Amino acid sequence: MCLLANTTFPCSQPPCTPCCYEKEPEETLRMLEDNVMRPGYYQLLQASLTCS
Amino acid sequence: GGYEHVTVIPNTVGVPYKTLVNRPGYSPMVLEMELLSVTLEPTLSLDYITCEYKTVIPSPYVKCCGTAECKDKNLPDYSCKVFTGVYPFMWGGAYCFCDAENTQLSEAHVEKSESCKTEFASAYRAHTASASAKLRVLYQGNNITVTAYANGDHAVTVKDAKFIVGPMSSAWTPFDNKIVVYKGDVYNMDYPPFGAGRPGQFGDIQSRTPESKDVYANTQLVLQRPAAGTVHVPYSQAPSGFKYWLKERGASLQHTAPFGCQIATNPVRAVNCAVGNMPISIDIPEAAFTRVVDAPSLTDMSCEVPACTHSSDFGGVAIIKYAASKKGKCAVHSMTNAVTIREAEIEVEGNSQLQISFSTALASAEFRVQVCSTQVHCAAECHPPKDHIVNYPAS
Amino acid sequence: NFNVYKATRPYLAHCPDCGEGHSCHSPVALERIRNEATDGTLKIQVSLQIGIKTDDSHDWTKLRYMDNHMPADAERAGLFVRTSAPCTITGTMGHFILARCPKGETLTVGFTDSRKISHSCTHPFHHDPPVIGREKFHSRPQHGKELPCSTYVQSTAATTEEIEVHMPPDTPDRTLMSQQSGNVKITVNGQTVRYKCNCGGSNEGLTTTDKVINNCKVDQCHAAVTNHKKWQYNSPLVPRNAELGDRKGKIHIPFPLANVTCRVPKARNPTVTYGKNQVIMLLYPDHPTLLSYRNMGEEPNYQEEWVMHKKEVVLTVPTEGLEVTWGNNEPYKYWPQL
Ligand SMILES: *[C@@H]1O[C@H](CO)[C@@H](O[C@H]2O[C@H](CO)[C@@H](O)[C@H](O)[C@H]2NC(C)=O)[C@H](O)[C@H]1NC(C)=O
Ligand SMILES: *[C@@H]1O[C@H](CO)[C@@H](O)[C@H](O)[C@H]1NC(C)=O
Repeated sequence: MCLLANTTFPCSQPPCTPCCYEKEPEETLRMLEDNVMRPGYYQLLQASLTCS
Repeated sequence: GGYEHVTVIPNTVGVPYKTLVNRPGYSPMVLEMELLSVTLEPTLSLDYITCEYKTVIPSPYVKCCGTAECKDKNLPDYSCKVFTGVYPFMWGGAYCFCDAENTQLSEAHVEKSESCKTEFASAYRAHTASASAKLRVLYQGNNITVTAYANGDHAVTVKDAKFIVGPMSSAWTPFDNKIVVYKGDVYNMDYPPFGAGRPGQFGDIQSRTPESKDVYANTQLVLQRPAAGTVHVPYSQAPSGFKYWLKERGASLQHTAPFGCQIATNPVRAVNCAVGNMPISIDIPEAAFTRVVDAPSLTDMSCEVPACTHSSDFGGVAIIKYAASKKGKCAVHSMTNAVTIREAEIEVEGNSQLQISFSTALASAEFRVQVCSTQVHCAAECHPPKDHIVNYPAS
Repeated sequence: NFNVYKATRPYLAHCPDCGEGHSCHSPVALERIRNEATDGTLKIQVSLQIGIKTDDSHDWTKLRYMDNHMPADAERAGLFVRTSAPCTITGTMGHFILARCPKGETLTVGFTDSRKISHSCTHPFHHDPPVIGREKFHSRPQHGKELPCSTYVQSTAATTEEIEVHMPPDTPDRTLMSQQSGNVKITVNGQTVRYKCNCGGSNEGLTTTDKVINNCKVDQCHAAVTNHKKWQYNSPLVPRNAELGDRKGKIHIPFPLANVTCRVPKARNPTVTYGKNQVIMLLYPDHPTLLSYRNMGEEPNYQEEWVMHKKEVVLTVPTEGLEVTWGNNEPYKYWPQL
């Protein structure tokens, strides 16, 4: 589980998907910064910076 | 249900030794024994590991038109300093609006480098050593391998013969109480205790495991005032203690150890240390022995030496003519300690002759050869060899 | 698809020597030089990004550097690494470079931009990698003795090793300010600009629109653009963001350190002659070769010497035995005849 202000969500499945960074780059980085101490950070980083 | 043969051989690897088994009322038996390897593995207790340190320096906090404040952080070698009257310059001019009222907060701490899992030295406490031996035995015309602890309380049975190796005459070890291990090299070093390392020396950074999480650090990290109009974090620190030990370490124990010790790691052990002797006990079963009456009888024996050279190897040749009562196997053994015979057993026929290879150091070799239960005198005039120094050891 | 370079960007950072010993805001600034690899390989961290274009796409023939406020494309062929002489580049990806360098006292990393202006960064770095084995050789052999050594793997894969990243600080720019008859005019140009003036009325704020400061001089004002959209390496050569606390991010890095095997050659066996309790060796080394010896008794008396040229060595062989090691060859054992 990862954190977003007051919601709690699975790290591999952020609500911004697809194109998290392309849609809103500022809020995507802020969300990633709030989850650095979390063990599932790299699962969140992978999903947020992935788009085709 | 058998006969126990007890003998003592020197603790020297690659030298075949001949032993005469004489069970009363039974034909003599010759056994060839050779030490393949002798391992001394000490019990290790890991105190800590050491490696290259990493000075973690984040972006400096430049407070424009204000005063920054240092917070006491529980980090190894944590250093914080607020510098007053700073005027830093960036690409498009001055970073701060104010001329003099600006401060720079410089912060730094020491942690393990990414290399610590790959490049590291381990500090161990070496105590009592467990001795083990690999022995080759020429038993019933076949070579058998026996691997046992040289403590005298470890029975290993191969082809129904019970083997008891040791205890070792010498309790000597090339390792001291404190040892340092780096890859394939072991060093006898009185390393600093844990929590007491010095800067720029072995143990400047000490952690318990390459992946432990807490670490001890004494690197003499001191933060300096930044250069005029420059954004950077200058500092003075003693260079890596690991990186310097790795340079000034000298020759490992593989090169410095007495008695020709070979040093191996994973686990750390002393291999083929030529020190003292090794007692060997062999419980040979009753079925292996044959009675003197049941064995062939030897009469009218004569010995001639057509060629001899006194050297470490079998430089002597002897032809023994015989008259046997029946066909069977006969054991060959030298009754003189100054001469050693290569062959342990020969096939006897009747009114035939046998050829043996022998080793001696004497120029005038007077020796007795026992073929089965009868002795024959051999007269040998051995000559010196071409080489003064040999590349292989002998008895 | 996964591209970490969409969030990150190349940057300008302090360099003590940009050429002729003069300091500058370098687009090829040196961050950290790692020399943990026993094989001599150097892992160099730079301010620019190699193998990535401005549009974030991966292209090995391209290089991305910060060109006065906006990133620009440059050629990979123009990238160079040198100490006392040029280095052999083994791998390049993002902020990292893998290089095999000769003996030196400085480390220079440079490149050629669009308008052919060569940018370089020189840092004082003592490079003299330690010898692997017992022989100081020049070229690596195909076959030889297998000895343990470490290197930085050529693999692109993002695992194990990592770096800290964060939002860049406010970039000062005096071109944003102009004089409107004799006052201060701040032109935003579709950016978020933070301004401060040494005049009354209005002198604070983060503005998304153009602002005017009446009865004020251009020298009395300070303007900076705010870049809250991208990520940058947590560099000690770049200031921290003032309007953000200890907010940080992390990204996996290429070329991590791992244990491998290094092939070492064995020096040719010397012509051996024997004597009464002594051994004579006629040594012919092609390169510096370590010669070591010890007695196989109670007193080993270890002695060592580096043989550079043609030399005859007379060694005493005791009754206990003598062990001689000539370079990377297996030790020779000698015993006197009874
Ligand atoms: C038992 O083992 C020894 C040692 O391996 C063997 O001895 C010889 O082996 C070869 C001849 O077969 C020669 O090339 C070696 O020089 C010699 N070595 C020694 C130390 O004497 C022997 O043949 C073996 N006997 C068996 C397997 O029956
Ligand atoms: C490297 O170090 C040792 C071999 O010297 C080994 O125990 C370890 O697993 C290796 N680890 C890596 C990450 O290469």
